[PDB]
Amino acid sequence: AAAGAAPRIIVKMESSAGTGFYYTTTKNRRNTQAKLELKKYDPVAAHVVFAAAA
Amino acid sequence: AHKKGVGSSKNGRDSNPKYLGVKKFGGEVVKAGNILVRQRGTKFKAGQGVGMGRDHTLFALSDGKVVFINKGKGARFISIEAAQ
Amino acid sequence: QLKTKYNDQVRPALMQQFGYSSVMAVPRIEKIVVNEGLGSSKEDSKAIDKAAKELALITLQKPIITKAKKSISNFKLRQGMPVGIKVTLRGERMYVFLEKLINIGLPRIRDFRGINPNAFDGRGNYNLGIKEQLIFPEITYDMVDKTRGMDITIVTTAKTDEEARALLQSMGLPFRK
Amino acid sequence: KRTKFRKQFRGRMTGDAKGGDYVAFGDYGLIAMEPAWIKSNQIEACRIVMSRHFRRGGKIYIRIFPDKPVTKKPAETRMGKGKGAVEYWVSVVKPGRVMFEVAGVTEEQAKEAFRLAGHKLPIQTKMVKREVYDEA
Amino acid sequence: RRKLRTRRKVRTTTAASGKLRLSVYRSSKHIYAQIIDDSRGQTLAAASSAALKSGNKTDTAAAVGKALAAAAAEKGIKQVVFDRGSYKYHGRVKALADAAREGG
RNA sequence: UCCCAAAAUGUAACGGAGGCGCCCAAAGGUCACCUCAAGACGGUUGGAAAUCGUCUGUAGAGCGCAAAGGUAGAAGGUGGCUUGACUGCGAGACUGACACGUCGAGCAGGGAGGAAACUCGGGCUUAGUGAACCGGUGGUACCGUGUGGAAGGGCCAUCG
RNA sequence: UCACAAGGCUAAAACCUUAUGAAACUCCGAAGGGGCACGCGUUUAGUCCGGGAGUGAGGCU
Ligand SMILES: [Mg+2]
Ligand SMILES: [Mg+2]
Ligand SMILES: [Mg+2]
Ligand SMILES: [Mg+2]
Ligand SMILES: [Mg+2]
Ligand SMILES: [Mg+2]
Ligand SMILES: [Mg+2]
Ligand SMILES: [Mg+2]
Repeated sequence: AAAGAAPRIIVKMESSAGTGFYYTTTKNRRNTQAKLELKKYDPVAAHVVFAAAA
Repeated sequence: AHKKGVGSSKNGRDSNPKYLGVKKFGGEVVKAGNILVRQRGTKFKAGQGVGMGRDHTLFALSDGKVVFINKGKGARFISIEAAQ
Repeated sequence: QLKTKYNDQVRPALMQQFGYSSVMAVPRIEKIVVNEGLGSSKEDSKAIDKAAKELALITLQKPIITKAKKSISNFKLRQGMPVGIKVTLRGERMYVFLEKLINIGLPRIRDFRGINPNAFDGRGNYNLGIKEQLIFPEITYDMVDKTRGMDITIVTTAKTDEEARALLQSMGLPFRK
Repeated sequence: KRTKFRKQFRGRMTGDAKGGDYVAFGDYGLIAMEPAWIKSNQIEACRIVMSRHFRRGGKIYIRIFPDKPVTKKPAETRMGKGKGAVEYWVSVVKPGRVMFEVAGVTEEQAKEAFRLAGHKLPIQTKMVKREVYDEA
Repeated sequence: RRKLRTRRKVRTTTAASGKLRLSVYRSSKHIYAQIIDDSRGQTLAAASSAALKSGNKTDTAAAVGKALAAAAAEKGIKQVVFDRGSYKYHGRVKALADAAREGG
């Protein structure tokens, strides 16, 4: 996207599984400031819960 | 002397056409999946047989024939009914 | 509490004074309604701490924080902020707090020959808000800071204004003369 | 004369005059015959004309009103770069439509004050008297 | 106001779901639970309570909800969709439910 | 986006106004619940406008921003739980010269709210975007040159 | 909804009688126009697949 934009930074969601997987979305960073905990699917099994990876 | 102007313009803008209007009219057939109407809002209300995508598009849930009704001016639906 | 049976001293006080068809057809009093509307200017956490303690000790009931009706006039206004506080009192606690008034609020009033007897709710109801806070059985200067004031509105199922007039008055109310 | 605030700009078209072809407000009334345009000054003209004639002062009803922005490009440019700034204002008077109603004067004053009025305009004209009675 | 009743009334997508509407009137101490094909403007069950209830008041629930579901199972009507109106679904009409939810 | 555009879609102009290159972790999914702008009277700070009260009250409001269409049986206002802002797909159509783009029932794996019938693969919708190429990165074990390995490459993902 | 002619009336804003203008107003709203069907009555074209193109400056009522 538009590089020097500090709010709504695009970061991915890596599974707690270790399947080898990742989603990709955008938090406002005027919000979370720590990380993100979401509950998405995972082809390499069924239902993981993801940590907002660096 | 002659002319130097110098004025410009600040408009001259528009957007490429959005092909709206009712696509499938009233009394013609249909197939399932077939879109019957495109619209901005609820210009045409989902009737019995028809579904409404995000656009408020009207699509057909199963085949048959197309039935229009306006409810005495301002409220209006299209439905489907088979060939029997 | 007893003001219940007092209402019932009124029931045929006017069913025998007037000429009504029935006993439910004579003006009851749904809710007393209190508005602690600081607002416009006063935007301190402390004055709503205070309005809260105050309201919740005088009427023994939690206060609802009424906000800015998105009205943002030329002065100091905006959208989501406390510009009025509210506590609706009805039935039981209504009769209790109203008795707290006629008993320990109305005489306590510094300078008081009764209150405004001009036609209120033209539909035949009432309001009456009143300034002063230093005329109370609960509001103490020894338990507050500076001086505030209340704004009250009582609802009466009267048909016209003379009938509310009569109602409120025979119930224990001074109309200044 | 001019108006207060608006849209800004325009266009043009014709075909006969809607309303109101009837003699309200006055006893005597002057009526257009041609699908003209009419300007702020073109009417302020007749204002000051008839208002000369009637003295102190009559009762004068300007049934028309300029609302149309007409433009002219800056003189001497080749077209393009814009539409013309707003030159002047126009009342789009169509025929049968009645422009002036007066009373509070007599028949002679109507004839003459209307004569002098109509000698200031792009139109042949007919003056008359009431009877148009669909609604007073 | 009305709002709630007409709200649920339309979230019972009238006939298009295929099934059978199941009314109620737990706002009085005489109720009315009904059964409708709504498309066809007719009623097919009917468990009143005004022709002698039992004696109970909101205990009557499970009972006219058992009487209804009985008249249903008798008619043949083997499938539910639960209309209401101004009702929370929690207590009384919820009883009517549970004992209709296994009662026909 | 709106006229211009001649009541179907479409249509030019250095014609006439205005807006986008984001925003939203709740402003989304579900579940439940609430109703609006104003004017009149009457009311402690106030007193044009604040707060409360009543009578009026189908929209004269609200929708994150542009307007048009839309909307009160909610899309508007408030809470409960929540990660359907989900992989594997795609019946059938809208649209475009192509490339694109737009809508979508239904099936599977597997979930979420409801007690349920249900509803959901983002938001009322239509702007919030950049084809290839070369390269970064997380998987993957298809290719790897006498052979088995590794470089490198392919595929899914994705970042510039 | 923006505009605006007179007059009422009040403290002017509203609102009443009288009154009118609108591409970006619409309680209303044709004539026509388009899709589908039928062919009830005429006429000839259409559509697909494959070969060869040219044209892509238009002009007037
Ligand atoms: Mg056309
Ligand atoms: Mg062209
Ligand atoms: Mg290249
Ligand atoms: Mg790699
Ligand atoms: Mg490798
Ligand atoms: Mg009519
Ligand atoms: Mg060329
Ligand atoms: Mg040409």
